[PDB]
Formats: sequence, C-alpha cells, structure tokens
Amino acid sequence: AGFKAGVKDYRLTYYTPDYVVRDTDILAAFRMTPQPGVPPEECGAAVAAESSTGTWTTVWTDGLTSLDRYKGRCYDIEPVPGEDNQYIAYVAYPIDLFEEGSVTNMFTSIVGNVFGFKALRALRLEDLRIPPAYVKTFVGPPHGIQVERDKLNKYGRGLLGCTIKPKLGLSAKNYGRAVYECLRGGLDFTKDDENVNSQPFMRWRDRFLFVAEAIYKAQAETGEVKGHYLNATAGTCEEMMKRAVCAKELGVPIIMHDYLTGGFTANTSLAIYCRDNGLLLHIHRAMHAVIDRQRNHGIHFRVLAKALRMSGGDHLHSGTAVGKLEGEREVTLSFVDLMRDDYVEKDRSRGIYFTQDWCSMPGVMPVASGGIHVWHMPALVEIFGDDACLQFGGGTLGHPWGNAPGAAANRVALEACTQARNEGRDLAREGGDVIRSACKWSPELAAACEVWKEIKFEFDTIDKL
Amino acid sequence: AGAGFKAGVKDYRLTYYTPDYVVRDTDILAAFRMTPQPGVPPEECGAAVAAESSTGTWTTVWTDGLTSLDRYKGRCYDIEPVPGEDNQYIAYVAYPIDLFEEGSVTNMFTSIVGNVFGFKALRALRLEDLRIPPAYVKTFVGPPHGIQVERDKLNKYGRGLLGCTIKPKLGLSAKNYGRAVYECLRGGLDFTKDDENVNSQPFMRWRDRFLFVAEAIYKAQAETGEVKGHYLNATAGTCEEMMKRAVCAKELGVPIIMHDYLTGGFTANTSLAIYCRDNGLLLHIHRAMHAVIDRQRNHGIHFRVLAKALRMSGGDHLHSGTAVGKLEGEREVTLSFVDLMRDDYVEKDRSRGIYFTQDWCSMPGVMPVASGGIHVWHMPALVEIFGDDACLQFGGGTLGHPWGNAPGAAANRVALEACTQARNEGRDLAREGGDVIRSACKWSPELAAACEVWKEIKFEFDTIDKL
Amino acid sequence: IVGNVFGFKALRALRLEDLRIPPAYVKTFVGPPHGIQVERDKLNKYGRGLLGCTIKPKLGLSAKNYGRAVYECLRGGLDFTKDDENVNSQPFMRWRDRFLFVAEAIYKAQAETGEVKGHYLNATAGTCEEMMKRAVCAKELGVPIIMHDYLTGGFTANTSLAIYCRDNGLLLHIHRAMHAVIDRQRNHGIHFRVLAKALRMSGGDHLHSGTAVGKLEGEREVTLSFVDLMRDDYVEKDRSRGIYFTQDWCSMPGVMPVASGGIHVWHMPALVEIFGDDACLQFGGGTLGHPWGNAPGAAANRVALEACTQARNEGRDLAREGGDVIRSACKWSPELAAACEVWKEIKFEFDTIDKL
Amino acid sequence: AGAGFKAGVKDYRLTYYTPDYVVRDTDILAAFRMTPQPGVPPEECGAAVAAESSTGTWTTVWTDGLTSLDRYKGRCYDIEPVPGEDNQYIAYVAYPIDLFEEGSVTNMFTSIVGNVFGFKALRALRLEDLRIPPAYVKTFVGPPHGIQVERDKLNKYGRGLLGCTIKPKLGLSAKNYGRAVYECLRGGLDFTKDDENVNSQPFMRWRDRFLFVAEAIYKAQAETGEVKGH
Amino acid sequence: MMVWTPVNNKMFETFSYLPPLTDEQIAAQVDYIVANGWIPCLEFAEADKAYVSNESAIRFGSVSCLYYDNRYWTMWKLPMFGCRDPMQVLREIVACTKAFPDAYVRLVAFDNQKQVQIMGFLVQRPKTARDFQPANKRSV
Amino acid sequence: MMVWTPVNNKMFETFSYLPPLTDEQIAAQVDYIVANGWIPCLEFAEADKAYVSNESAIRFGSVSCLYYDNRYWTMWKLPMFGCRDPMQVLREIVACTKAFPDAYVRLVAFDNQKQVQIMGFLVQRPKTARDFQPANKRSV
Ligand SMILES: O=C(O)[C@@](O)(COP(=O)(O)O)[C@H](O)[C@H](O)COP(=O)(O)O
Ligand SMILES: O=C(O)[C@@](O)(COP(=O)(O)O)[C@H](O)[C@H](O)COP(=O)(O)O
Ligand SMILES: O=C(O)[C@@](O)(COP(=O)(O)O)[C@H](O)[C@H](O)COP(=O)(O)O
Ligand SMILES: [Mg+2]
Ligand SMILES: [Mg+2]
Ligand SMILES: [Mg+2]
Ligand SMILES: [Mg+2]
Repeated sequence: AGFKAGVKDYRLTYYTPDYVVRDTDILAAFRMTPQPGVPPEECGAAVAAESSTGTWTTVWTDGLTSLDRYKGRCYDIEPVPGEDNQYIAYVAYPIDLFEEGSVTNMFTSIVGNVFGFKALRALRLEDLRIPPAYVKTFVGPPHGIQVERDKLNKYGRGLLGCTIKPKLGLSAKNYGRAVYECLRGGLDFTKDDENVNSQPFMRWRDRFLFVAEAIYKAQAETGEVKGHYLNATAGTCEEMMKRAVCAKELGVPIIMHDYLTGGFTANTSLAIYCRDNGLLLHIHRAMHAVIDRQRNHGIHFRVLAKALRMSGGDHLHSGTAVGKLEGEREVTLSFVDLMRDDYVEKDRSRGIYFTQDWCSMPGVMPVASGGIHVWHMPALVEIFGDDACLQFGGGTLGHPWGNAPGAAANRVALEACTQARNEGRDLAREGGDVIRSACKWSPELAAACEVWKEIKFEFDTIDKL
Repeated sequence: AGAGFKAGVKDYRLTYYTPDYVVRDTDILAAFRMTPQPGVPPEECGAAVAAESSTGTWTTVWTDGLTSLDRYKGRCYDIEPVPGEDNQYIAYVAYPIDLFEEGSVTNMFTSIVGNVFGFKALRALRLEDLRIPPAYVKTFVGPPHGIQVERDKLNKYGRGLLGCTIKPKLGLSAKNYGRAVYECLRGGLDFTKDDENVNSQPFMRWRDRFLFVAEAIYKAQAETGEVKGHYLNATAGTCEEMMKRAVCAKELGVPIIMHDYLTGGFTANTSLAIYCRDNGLLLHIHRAMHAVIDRQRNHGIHFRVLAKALRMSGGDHLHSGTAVGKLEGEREVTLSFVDLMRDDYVEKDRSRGIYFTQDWCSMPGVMPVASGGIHVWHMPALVEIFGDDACLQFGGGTLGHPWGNAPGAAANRVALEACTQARNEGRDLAREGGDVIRSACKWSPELAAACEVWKEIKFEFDTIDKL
Repeated sequence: IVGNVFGFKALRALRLEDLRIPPAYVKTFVGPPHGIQVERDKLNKYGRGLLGCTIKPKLGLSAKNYGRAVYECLRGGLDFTKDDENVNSQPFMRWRDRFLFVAEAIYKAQAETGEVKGHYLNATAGTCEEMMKRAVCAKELGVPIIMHDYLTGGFTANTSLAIYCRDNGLLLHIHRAMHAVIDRQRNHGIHFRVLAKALRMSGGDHLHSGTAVGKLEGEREVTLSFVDLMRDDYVEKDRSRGIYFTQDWCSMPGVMPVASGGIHVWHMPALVEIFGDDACLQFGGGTLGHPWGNAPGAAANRVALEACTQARNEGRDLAREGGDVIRSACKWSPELAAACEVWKEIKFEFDTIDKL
Repeated sequence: AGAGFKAGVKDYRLTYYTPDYVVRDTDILAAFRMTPQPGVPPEECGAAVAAESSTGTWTTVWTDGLTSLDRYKGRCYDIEPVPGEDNQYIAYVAYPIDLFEEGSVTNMFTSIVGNVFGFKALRALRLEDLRIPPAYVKTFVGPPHGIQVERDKLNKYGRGLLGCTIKPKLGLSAKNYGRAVYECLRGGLDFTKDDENVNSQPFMRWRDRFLFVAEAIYKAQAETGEVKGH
Repeated sequence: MMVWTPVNNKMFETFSYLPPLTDEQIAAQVDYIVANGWIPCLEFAEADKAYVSNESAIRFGSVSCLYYDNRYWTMWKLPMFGCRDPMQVLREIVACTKAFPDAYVRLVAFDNQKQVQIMGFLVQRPKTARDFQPANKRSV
Repeated sequence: MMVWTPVNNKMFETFSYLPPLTDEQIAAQVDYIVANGWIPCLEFAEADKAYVSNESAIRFGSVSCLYYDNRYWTMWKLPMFGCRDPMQVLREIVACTKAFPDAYVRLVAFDNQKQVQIMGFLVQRPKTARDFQPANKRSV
C-alpha cells in the first residue's frame, strides 16, 4: 500500500460500519441532509474525514503516520423516520485528536468546516458523547450547585433572581437603586442584562460600586445573603479580567459572562479566575438561538450546554418552557439533567443520543428566565425542583407597586409552591389552586396575579425532537 | 396628570415601531429577515425584535420613566415584504450609538443577536446586514496591519499570495510537520499553515511544532531568497495559553500567526489582534464554525456580517470562500465579501445582498483567503475573481501532487504566475483561462503532472445560501 | 549519602541508622520557621500539651461539612484540627472552598471559647506553584497554621515552604506520610531518627513522632529519642537509645513532636508521661468517634489532658497512678465518662518490627 | 430505624473488604504484598490497608453518614496467598478516581503509601504495582518531550544514545569539569552529565560549571558536527 | 400601593415570607424529610450569632468573596442518622427549644448523596427579638 | 447525649476545663513552681482586655497571621526572681487580687533556660463576669 495521487471516495477510508467504539472516543451524532445523488455513506464519511484527518484528494503524508490510529470514523448511519432525505450519522473521534481542557479545540474539529460542504444541504450536530477521560482534562465549573448553596447558606427552595430593566439606558446610580429595591423584597439575586457591559450612559466601574452598595444594604436589611451578577463580558480578555478583579476587590459574591458572544477561550479563562478567587460565575447564553433554533441545521443546545459545563460556569440559562422564548418541557428537562447530574442514560425519546458520564464534574445550576411571572411558579417548581434559579425581570420591575413588592410577590409565590409540594400536593394537578390560595393571602402577590392573569406564551414549537 | 407608569403588557409596536423615523448617521442599522408566527403582524414582530435587542422587555417597567426611552430605544423604522415569500419580511432596526461599548464586537453582537432569535413569536430570523457608522468604526483598533502594510513587510507585490494547509489535518508529528512545511515553501509557496484544528495535542505539542516550523521557514527563505511564513495557530483553550503561543512566535522572529475567531471567540480575538499590532505579527483569521451560523437562508447570521465583525475585531487575512471549491459560496456573494473586507467604501446594492452603504473610514483592508478543494485548473477563475489582493491556499492541491510538496508548490506558483502574466497582457481570463493553463501545463512538467491528476475534478452542487 | 549505594550488587541490605550533622553545616540552614517557644508565644498557650484532631472520614467530606466538623471540634476544647494528609484538592472538596469554610470555623470557635484556635490547612500539592498559592491564601485569611507532607511533596518543596512560612509568620505542621515505606524494617532503609533530623534542617514547626501506644508502630524508647532529637539543643551519643552520634543543634529551634494515630482518652496519662507539655496530642477517631459528637469528644480529651497535667504537677506518678487519674476524671466529667466507656477495652499491642 | 451512628471499634473488613466488587475502568488499583501479624486474618489486614489509605480510621465516626462511604471508600476486592510463603498475601485495593487530585503524583502517593506501611497490625508491606487508569493519566502534563521528540530535536536516529557521568563524583573545579566534558563529547559521546550529587558546592559553584560546560558542549559540537549535550 | 418596610423586617430564608408554620405544618415538613430518607438535624444560635456578619474580614487581604461569619450555627446533638420516625424529630425540637429558650433554632435536613442540606426553616426565635414583623405588618 | 453550650461558656486556657482550683490545689501548683526552680509572676487585665481580639488589624496590610491583641496582660510588680518560698507567692496573689478586685488575674511561671512561660492559670475573675459557666452547666 503506497501513495496514489488523486481523488477517491471518502467512504473507502472513513466509513467503517464494523467499528466498535472505544470508551475514550468522543462520539458525535449529526443530523445530515445530503445533496441529491450523494449516498448517505459518502456524506457521513465526508463529515468524518473533514472533521478529523482528511481532505479532498489523497495526500502522501498520510503514510508517515497511522491513519488507522487518528481518523474520525463514521460507524453508523440511520435514516430519520418521516424524512426522505435526513440521516443520523454517528462519528467516533480518537481522544488523541483533542487538546486537553479546550472546548475551543473540540468545536474547531467537530463543527469547524463540515457545515459548509457543498455536498450537504444541511447539517445539525445533535449530541456529543464526552468520555470521562476527556472530561477529566477540564477544570470545569468554578464551584457548582452544592458549593454555591453552601457559600450562600441557601437551602430548601429555588433561588430567585431578576434582570434589571430597561435593558439599556439607566445610570449607574439608578441601576443600584433598582437593585437595592429588588433585593430587599426577597430576591436572592439581581443581574446586569446580557448587553449591559460598559457604555456612555453607564460605565462599568461606576455600576459595580453602586451595585456593591445596594447588595450590602439589602443584605443588612433582610439578614439574607444577596448578590448581583456583575457582567464581566468585554471587548478584550484584559478588560474582562479588570472587571472580575474589581468584583473580587469589592468582596461581592458573583459575576456573569456571555459565553458565546465573549467566546469559549475567554470563558474558560474567566472560570479559572473565578475558581482561584472564590467568585460565582453566572453564564448567559446570548446568541445560542442563532445556532440552536432550527431542526435541520446548527448545533442543538444540549451540546452547547455540555460545552459550557466543560468550559466552566456555576449557572447556565436552560429555558423556561412557559415563557417568551422557545424551549419545550421535555427538552428543557433534558438540559437540566445534562447540566446537573453525574450520569445521564441514553434516551432517544428525550433527544439524548448518548449516555453521558460526568465523572464527578460539578453540576451547573439551571436558570429559568424570560417572560415568566407569578402564575408560572407552580409549573416552574414542578419542572426544576429546588436546584434552579428562577429569574423575573419584567415580572419584578413591572409590578404595579414597584420592585420590593414585586420581589416579595415572587418570593411568596415560590415559597407557597415549595411548601405545598413538601406537604404532598401535586403541583402538576393542584398548582393553580396553590397559586390562587397564595394570591388570596398576600396583597403583594394578589397585585401581581391581577396584572398578569391573562398573559401566556403559546406558539407552535420550531425545535421539535 | 401626564404620562405615568401603567403596569401590564402592551404591544411592542406602540413604542418600537417608528416608520417615520429618520435614521441618524451615527446609528447602527440592522436588516433582519423575519418569519413571524401565524397571527403575529409583521409590525409587531419587527417591534419585538427592536425592543428585545435594545431597551425593552415583555411587560411595562416603571424604571423607563427615570431615563429617556426616546434617546435609547432601538427602532424598527421600515418593513419590506420579501418577493417570492408569503411570510418573510425584511425589518430594519436603528440602534443609537450610545447603546454600544466602544471597541467591543462582543457587545454589539450581544445586543443585536443575543436573545431575539429564540422568541416564540417568530419562526425564523436571519441577520442579513449591519450598517456600522464611522463614529463607531473609529472606536476599534481594527486589523493589526492590513493589506498594504502586509505586502510592504513581506516585500511581495504584483500577484496573489500562495498558501497551503498541511495535511493530514491531525496526526503528524512536529518534525514531520516542519518537513512538510519546508518542502512546500521551498517550491514557491509564500505561506503554509496549521490546520484550524491543529492547536496542541498528544501527537504534536505546540511548542515543538513552532520550533521545527521556524527551522523550516528559515531554511526555505534562505534557499529561495523570498520571504516565507507559516501561520502558527495560537487558538487555545484559554487566553493565557493563546498569549503564550503568540509570545513564542514573537520570540522566534517569525512573521505570522493564526486564530480561529469564532471558536476562540471575539473577546480572545480582539486581545490577540491588539497583541499583534503591538508586536508586529501578522494575524491570519480562520472562520471555523461560520457555516453553523451562516449557511441557511431563513435563519442565522449572513457571513457578510461575520466578515464586518472580524474586520472590526481585527485580522490581517480572512477566509472568503472560493466559489469553485468544495465549500459553498457563490461567485457574486464571494465578491461582496471581498469588497466589504478590502475596500474603504461599499455602496448599497440589493442585487449583491448589500443592504447598507458601508463606510470604513480608513480602517485597514483585510486580505481575503480563498481555500478549500481548489487546484491548478481553478487558477484562472481565482485570479479573475480576486485579482492580486488575495491569498490562494492549496492544501490537498499541494500535498496531493504526485511528485511531492516542492513540485506541488512549483505547479501552483507557475499556474498563478502564468495567469497573472496573461491578465497583465490584456487576456480575458473568463474566456481564455483554459488556454492559459493548458499552455502552462505544456511548458512546466511539475504543472503538467498536477493538471493530469485533477483534470476531471469539479465541485458543482445546488447552492443553499442563495440571495 | 543515600543516592546510589543502597542498590549495589555487592551488598544484600543497607540501612542508614544515624547522621552526625556538625554545627558548621547546621548553621547553613534556615531551619524551622518558628519552633516551640515562638509557637507557644504566638498562640498564648502554656503549661500543657496542645490538643489536635484530624477530621474524618479521611476523604469524601464537602468543604462545608469539613468546616462544620472543625467548628464543633475546636469549640469543645481542642487547640487545633487538621486536614488529613491526603486532603489536598479533589472533586468532592476543592481546596479554596475548604480554606474559606475552615477560616469561618476557626474564627467562630475562637470567639466562642476565648482561646486561640487553628486548623492545619494542607498546602501539599502537585507543583510548587500550587503549593505556594495555597500558602498565600492561608496568609490572606489571617489564619495561624498550614501543613505539608514533607516526604511525598519532597525536601525541595518543603524547604521552600518553610522559608515562605518564616517570611510570612505562618506556623508549619509537618506530616511524615510515606516515612514507614523507608523506616520500618531493621535491615534496610533509613531510620526515622535521620528523617527527623532532616526535617528539622529543612524546616517545620511540628513533626509527627509516633505514639508508642497507638495504631502505628513506634516503641517508647525510640519515640523518646525522636522527641529529644527534635526538641533539644544537644543530644549525647547513647547506643542503648540507638543514638550513634552526639548531635549539637547550635541553637536551631526545636520542633514540636506530634503524637497521633489510634489514641484515645485512656492513653492520656502515658502520653503526658512520655512527652511532657511540649507536644501536640492528636485525636481524630478519638474525637469524631465520641458517641455525643465532636464538641463533647473534644471536651473529653481536654478534661483528660488537664486532669493528667494537674496530677503530674501535684507530684503524682503518672506511670503508676495514671489509671486512677483517668478513672477519677471519668467519674467527674459526663463527656469523659462517655469516651472512657466506648474505648475501655481498646489497645494496640503487637510485636515490634523496628527493634533497636 | 435505618442504619445510624454506632460509636466504637469494629473490624475494618465489615466495610472495606468487598470480594464481590467489580472494578471500574476509572478506579486506581493497587497490589500490596502484605505480611500480617500473627492472629490477624488476611481479610482484616487487607481491609485495614484499604481503609487507612482512603476514608477510614480506627473507630467509627459519625461524619460518615453525611457523605456516601460506598462512593468514596477504598475496597480490598481480592486476596491471593503468595507462592511459598505461609504468611504473605497480595491484597488488591481499588480506589475511586474521585479520591485523587488531578495531575498530582504527590497526592496519589500520600493516600496509597502515606500511613499504611507503619501499622502495628502488619509486619511488612510492599506496594508492587498500580493500575493508573486513562482518565487519571490524562490529568497529567507528563514528560516534557518524550522519545520521538527528543530524537527529532537532537537529529539522532538508528542507534542507542551514549552518555557519561563525569568523575570523580565530587571535587573537580568548574574549569576541570568542562575540560573533561569537552574531551568526552569530542570523542563520540552524545551526552555527558553532572553526577547526581553535583549541585553547587565549595569546590565548584553551579553557575561557573554551567558556563564552562556550555563552552565545552559548543566546542565539541563544532568539532564533530554532531549535536551534543550535557 | 403598599410599601415594603425596611425597618425591623429581618427574614430567615426558606418559608420566612409565609405565615408562621403551625404545629401541623411543621409536622408535615417532618413527614417530607422522613418520606425522602433525609437526615434531620437541629441547629441553634444566640441572637448575636444569628445573622450573617463581616467581622472576621478585618484579618483578611482581598479574599472576602463569599466569606461571611454566622453561617455556621451550633449543632444540637448529632444529625439523626437512620431516623425514620417523625415523632422522634418533633421530640428533639421540644428538647432543643427547652434547653435553649432564648436561642434561634432551625430544623434542617441533609441528603448524603448530593452531600448538601436539602431543606431548612426556623422553628424558634427569642421572645425578646424586635427585629422582625408579623405578616400583616411587612408592608404599610 | 449532652450538648456542649456555645453561650456564655468562655474558657481561660490551662485548667479551665477542671473544677475551680481549691486553695489547696493552688498551693500545690505553687509548690510545683518552686520545686522546679521556675520564676513565679502575676499578671492581670480589666475585663475588656482579657480575651484575644483583632482590633489593631484595621491598621494592617495582609500581615494578621498570628497577630492578636490582648495576649499581653499587665505585670504585677516583677517576676519573683530567686523566690524559693511558696508562701511569698501566695501572699502576692492576695496582694494583687486585693489591689485589683475587678480584674482578671493569672499566675504564671517562667523557665529562663527555655526562655518561655512554663505554666499558667487563672486565679481571679471579676464578680460581674457573666460569660462563663460553672462546671455542671457546661453541657445541657
Ligand atoms: O434579556 C432578557 O430578555 C432577559 O433578561 C429576561 O428578561 P425578562 O425577565 O424581563 O423577560 C433574559 O436575559 C432572557 O430571558 C434570556 O433568555 P434565555 O434564558 O432563554 O437564554
Ligand atoms: O480544513 C480545510 O479543509 C482547509 O485547510 C482546506 O484544505 P484543502 O486545501 O486541502 O482543501 C481550509 O481550512 C478550508 O478551506 C476552510 O474553509 P473556508 O476557507 O471556506 O473557511
Ligand atoms: O491518617 C491518620 O491515620 C491520622 O490522621 C490519625 O487518625 P486518627 O487520629 O483517627 O487515628 C494521622 O495522620 C496518623 O496518625 C499519622 O501517623 P503518624 O503520626 O505515625 O505519622
Ligand atoms: Mg437579559
Ligand atoms: Mg483547514
Ligand atoms: Mg492522617
Ligand atoms: Mg552518578
């Protein structure tokens, strides 16, 4: 076997249906739509080749190494029922292909170029099996759910937060004023909006100082630990770190980062800084729906969530099912389990293509946020249980009596639903009764219930399983 | 009493649909291709996009009264139905310059594309274009050097530059990497490069590669008498690791590094571009992952926006597509990327998918890089599309030559120079290109061997991302 | 001295028994960061042995549970608690989380009792840079003491850490993990007396000495030789004690011996008799195994120690009257009585391998 | 009443001898050659070694109940009597990967060999082997270069490399050290080396040696045309 | 519009925003502990040690992030490992509050699989406390 | 199970966990000082200066390690160098406590060869002190 110049089919090297996957291989499940006339075996092989070791024509240098050892392998292809031209192609990648601890590198191989190939009409990465041997190369989340609860001294219920609004346009002093009023009413956290970084209307360091004053005021007033996710997202790594250092120096508990718009390289650096300095790290998934909305093309959020758990974050937005942004109940639950649990079994009915073993990597707190309000509380508690943060921005700052009553309304709702569950009530069946009873008891909650009673977000789902 | 706080939900269009708004020269403008859910009016959908990418949320908040929503709100100022579509619209949104962090592509994307693509009320959304005004452009450091400076540093004029990705993508040792690099460069290529996914791995650690590659660069440069480089990949898992790799390149005195701007991310990329400016390194940008975002017509972000973003964040080269190679990118769309990345001023032209006039206010131009499944027979088409200010990259097209890398390189170099000469002589490459290559394959044995192996190889498929 | 010669084909076995370190060489070492007198002075603790306790289970506790256990131990009358030698940073408990919760616990117990408290925070790490980061955190928390596993971390790291502790005013507890790999057998290896001298030179404020009576091997007379070699300024040659050379320490500070491992309240008189006041006596299982929990466990140990100390001061012979002293104390203190009952039958009596 | 806290001493084997345990592919495994004291059963000795190198101490502690000993405990899962020895056994112990600090050989040794070799209940103990699973191996940076890279940097292939320790071990001056090095290297050795105990001493300070050795390396390399090192 | 009072309105984490728990309601929470196999425990603190504070930070460099004093309270006896009898828990509540009638007392429970406290609420406050409001006086 | 009280249960280092020392027991400790040739001394402090505190650390950078205020007390007269008469020591205890009836007073002794305090215990607390428990009230 020597060097023969020229083009041959990818399938001769990269389609290996008799391959038995190794427990250290990274596996990918791609939903692929070949161009007409391109056999699925050749398409799957092309995806395997061009995401691992191969190019479009035979190269002599292959002979200096062992393609057998390094090649990506398309090892199974299954037609998708109800589709005439969609297939799931399974690809196995040797662990040697990957830089240790680098989500950036993993994505560069698996999703770097293959989505642009002329020979395919569409491609979606549905799932990735990250083996324990690769998981162990990552620092991972700075703290994780248990440590976070222990540092905050908060147990037995979901956490409550709130994004300050309007998104942009408030001064630093008005930002802290809004924060103090929200926190003092019973919210655990407030947060910078994802796009609040540093701007002409409000420079970051001014915000950080006034927010620190607000946190400490509300904490002293209520006797409960408080925090506000200060946004470290910035134009450069140096600016991001400056922002993290100021948070450290103010003694405040938590910062946030937009991992996709800032990027994985910055995110991983920030997570390492947070581990080393004891800061909690809230992760905002801004831009994810550019990538993860459509069924035929992109990357499913389950992969983006796994990637974040690896790169590092103490919280990650999960979707709400019931709010203004898309994300069906069962898919949301799959995200919750993948981000919190140590071991998640393959379950195709849930969209989980591979068994995922996290080998004791800390769990990430899911965050439910976006167009939620008090009437959603029983459904949210039922979906997430206690280990979640539920965020009410509009649902707090839109309360007719202001932020502190808005916060109290949300806190009473959460506590009433939690108490009812503990007492043995079935929130899926009796949730309406539970919230109604609470609205009849608390004037603050009653005011919220009245304003938002008719408000629902019910649309056809785009990202169906 | 005047206008006070009224709690509750109202239509976004009451505040955010402003069809009589006259855009300001400092506004950032966005053109969104929007597919509303049944029963949602386009005006409401456009208003929702403007609201939730600027100042608004789903219910009225009292804090609006403390500031001036008029001053800060994003504004949907025009909606046009799409010809040939029953439920698609172009919604135009204007954002005041005050909404944006100076010098931060990260911040600009966080607002414009952060949340709105996930709204239940829309079925699909694509960001087609952005108008970046000069007053915002001027806040960016931008490309470390740009085309003119790069040519002047390399002492290379009068033709496209030639490059080549080492293959196999992964699996070569550091020493074999340098061996392949030396053989490629010495045959007539200006550059070689690490594959986008070559960072640091068990089979080859980055610092070993950088050293052997340095030896190869300097060997080939001494042999040929022409300046040589190899794009050493600084892409890494953390900013600290990325910077260590850039520092090593600096300390070896080599000309150029590379970064995967989308998989590494804008925050890291901007930092790296600033480092390259301060230390005199060229920065080649690979667009790995772009097609995840930019392939489909109905949803995502068009590459023209991702290209503008990179010019702002900073890069000396950026992959543009080839038209004729293995990856998708139609000729006219490729030319729009070329002009948007190279030129100082690009006029609105809907026929080209250019929705806004773009003024770069003297920000340096970025060298387009044509790469992916190209070979010698494509040379006339590439020279005709790109002219001289481009890098043409042949990985498989060099390392797949039957006589090895140096003859492969020479074949590509002869083909390029033959087409350039013909162009200069007034020959129409669009019509005479085949003749030019055939004449050159007859003269050069190295080229003849390449011509024979790849004569029948074409990449012709239905285009997904049609204008 | 020990680099290559133990592997020579021409010998069947080789054991380094002793080293005479002359004053002119001793004087080239920074030595212990503080030493016994300075440690007592910083802690404001005089007139009795110090009492400590290793948190258990060895591994598997969360950072918050670690601090919880520490607070409960310290508040009952122990001077110190400690990380187990193998508690460094792990998936179940990362080091910085532990350091913070332990700081909370130390300061809570100190405020509650009015006595200075500490917890030996383990700086032992995979690299010198990681070790130093851990030391720096302890410095920044204002806590009194850290620990290092000198043999598994190694002498180069240990010497660096001791110098850091001198420069920043941290006490340094030294754990001798791995020593028995080297020092157990009579025919081959290096006797602990040499490993102890080496530690005194490299630097440590405390060093484990063995107990005689507990779960790990170390006969009474040999233990006493370690105590004298680590504490005293001058130790005369005495072959009957296994001391092959006169050792002159030329004013190098003394290291506090630490008696640890399978000891409990019934051993208290023997321990006080062996060590006198200048030692730390550590009760891990002997505190966290008390039927009423950590604070009562700590109180039991503190009462036992104080009762034995008082009795000794009064002229009672602990070698002959020790049993009576503990019995009288168990009758007076309910906490001690509960400990006495649980461990009454528990002894560790086996043939000694490392005989002189 | 479920299983609660019972103060006092019980046999280690009740918790730490688990002969039916199926080892996981991520467990660190140890093979210990153990010699128990008379009257100590091998199961109890093996269990004690497992316990005291993982989670256990000599008496029952209440804090076990706050965590999961099943998840964290070391497990003696097999005992083999030794060929020709009445009182020697190989005890096999499995340690969950969670017990170990990533990238730290120091930590791994501290658990596995930290205290157990000193237990009164054993007469002797030898650690014979360790199975380091891939998931733990991958947490280490490992060798700076390794064989292939070394050969490639030195440009040396097709034969063993040749070296030489300078002698006498101690007592040479820096200038005489470099003199000896140059003469060795120039005659065909690839490497010379400092003796293990040559660090910095009154007869030869390290930086003086490093400079003269540099001169010697470069002189021999220029003379022979082969890469040299010391 | 009602105004949430900032004066003497201190809270106590889970369930502090609800009406005070009746004996029946406390009993139901204990049933929930037992039903789920969690480990009940009681903790208590004198008034001066009840709420988070910062005093120890005087000794620190720039390392106060997520450090607070008074998160740890004092354990009543030991966690009730193996307890499957709700009446035993309630009896310990009576015994704890009898021994420390001027202390704050909270009932907590631990999950040993997650290794975290999984529930908790206040069961006693000192009669002398004047820093909290009854439910109907939280807003004015 | 008895619970060790965290409230008003301050201790005083050596011998504080035993029953209060009788006059005979104090005399026996003095005999021990004299028998060993150690140097007796008395020290005293007002209540506010009796227990370790952190207040001076407000003036520091990151150098609080093993710094505490109130470790030093005030010397009564001078150490009794050359004293070999236990009755003289006992008389000074009386004189010191009479002069400062509201102060904490401790008896200490020094070894000039080790150059360290070699023993010490409290001999008086103020009658107004309410921050300590009698032996039978240390657990409940
Ligand atoms: O900007 C916003 O819209 C929010 O602040 C919610 O505001 P409201 O609470 O006022 O709705 C959140 O960032 C989104 O929920 C993020 O979406 P996701 O969680 O899906 O990533
Ligand atoms: O990995 C590859 O496939 C390449 O190295 C080309 O190899 P060949 O030269 O052997 O084809 C380039 O990275 C792609 O061209 C990038 O695509 P684009 O330029 O469209 O971003
Ligand atoms: O790990 C242990 O076993 C200990 O924590 C004691 O625990 P217990 O108090 O529960 O016995 C000590 O590290 C050993 O005593 C060290 O031995 P040595 O002092 O001989 O070096
Ligand atoms: Mg937001
Ligand atoms: Mg490539
Ligand atoms: Mg130990
Ligand atoms: Mg040698």
